[PDB]
Amino acid sequence: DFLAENADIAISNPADYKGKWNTVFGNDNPIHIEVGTGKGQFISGMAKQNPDINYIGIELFKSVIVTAVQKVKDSEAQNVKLLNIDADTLTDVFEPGEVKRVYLNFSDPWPKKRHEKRRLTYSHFLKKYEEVMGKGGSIHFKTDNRGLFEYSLKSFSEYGLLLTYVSLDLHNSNLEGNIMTEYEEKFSALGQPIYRAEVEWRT
Amino acid sequence: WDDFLAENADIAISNPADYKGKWNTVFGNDNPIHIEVGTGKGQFISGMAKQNPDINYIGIELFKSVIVTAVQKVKDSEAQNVKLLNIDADTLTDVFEPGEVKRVYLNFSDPWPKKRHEKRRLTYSHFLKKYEEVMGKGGSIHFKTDNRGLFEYSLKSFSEYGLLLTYVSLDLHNSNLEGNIMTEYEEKFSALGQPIYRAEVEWRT
Ligand SMILES: [K+]
Ligand SMILES: [K+]
Ligand SMILES: [K+]
Repeated sequence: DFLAENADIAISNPADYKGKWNTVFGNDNPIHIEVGTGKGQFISGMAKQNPDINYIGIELFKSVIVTAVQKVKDSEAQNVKLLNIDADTLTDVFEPGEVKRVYLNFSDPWPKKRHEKRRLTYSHFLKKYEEVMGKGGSIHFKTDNRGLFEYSLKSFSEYGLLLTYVSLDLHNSNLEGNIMTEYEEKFSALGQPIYRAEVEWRT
Repeated sequence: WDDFLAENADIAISNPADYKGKWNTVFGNDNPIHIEVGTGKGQFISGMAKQNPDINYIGIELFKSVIVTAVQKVKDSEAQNVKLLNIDADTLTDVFEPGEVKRVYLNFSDPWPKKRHEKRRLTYSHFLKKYEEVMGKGGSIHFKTDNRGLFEYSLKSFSEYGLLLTYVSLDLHNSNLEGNIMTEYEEKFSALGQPIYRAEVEWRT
């Protein structure tokens, strides 16, 4: 396997490092995660922009995480690890408070009511994010899907989160230094709007 | 004119403070009272009054020149469930008792883009408090705007205050919302391209 020869980037045993992720990276830098990494343009780009932040990207499909490891093998970035796990197993990999941020980019919308439970912004997953971040983290979410974003804002509110940032047209707003995904850098810059939100826990 | 409002004092209540806690006696019924801050020409409020006869409506508008037009719409379209007040949002606490108002409507409110004018926005914490002082914890705010900057600010301001977002549309004219009454200004956004944003926010009970 191609994943075995690059086992320094793609970790096959993440559960063994629960509470000890600072020993893997070798520093106490904040750990920011991404659920649904895909081909990895986002995670690799964020890695090069922020060398002093540790990134861990999770992806369900083996066939696509292969391209993500290649992008981290291209750019010398030593601050990115990739895991082939489900979002439900994040609590088996991280201790409460070990993660400082969760990134959700163009997550699967699942518009049908029966599949509300599958949306990465539904209460079940918001609970999993809390269980790995404690009360000191944040969720940075961006999508071009109107329905999912509308649902997400209501879901964040119902759960009791604080909306600290919201952009209803990201491209003609402040491009602080946001890295685009493969899908984002592919479709329109002056067409369909991209929505963005930053939510955190109240203290 | 000031002569027109004095002639039509049954619609344009000149002494609203006198009816504090007694607004049900003005309408002659115990139906819910819903208010609109910044009525303008009054198309929204007259349309809502026509659509919902079982709800009592009170529109407030500071600009005396434009409230005259709002009164004319109520005078012609004989609805008995609409009263209009020539006051500001700060005076709402002198006019209503806690729990007397069940809903606050905000339509295309002044954006006030500049940071130094944040406190003048109808969705700022001060006005949210004024709305709580007339609604208690059992009401809601129904807000519509085309201004991206104001909507974004409002969402964060509603969140900071601890309010619950129950409805949100980021393109109202292409949404499910049936029975949507449009303002004069809203009627041009149908096929211009630019989206109208809408939110319904309530208190946690
Ligand atoms: K994704
Ligand atoms: K909220
Ligand atoms: K208005």
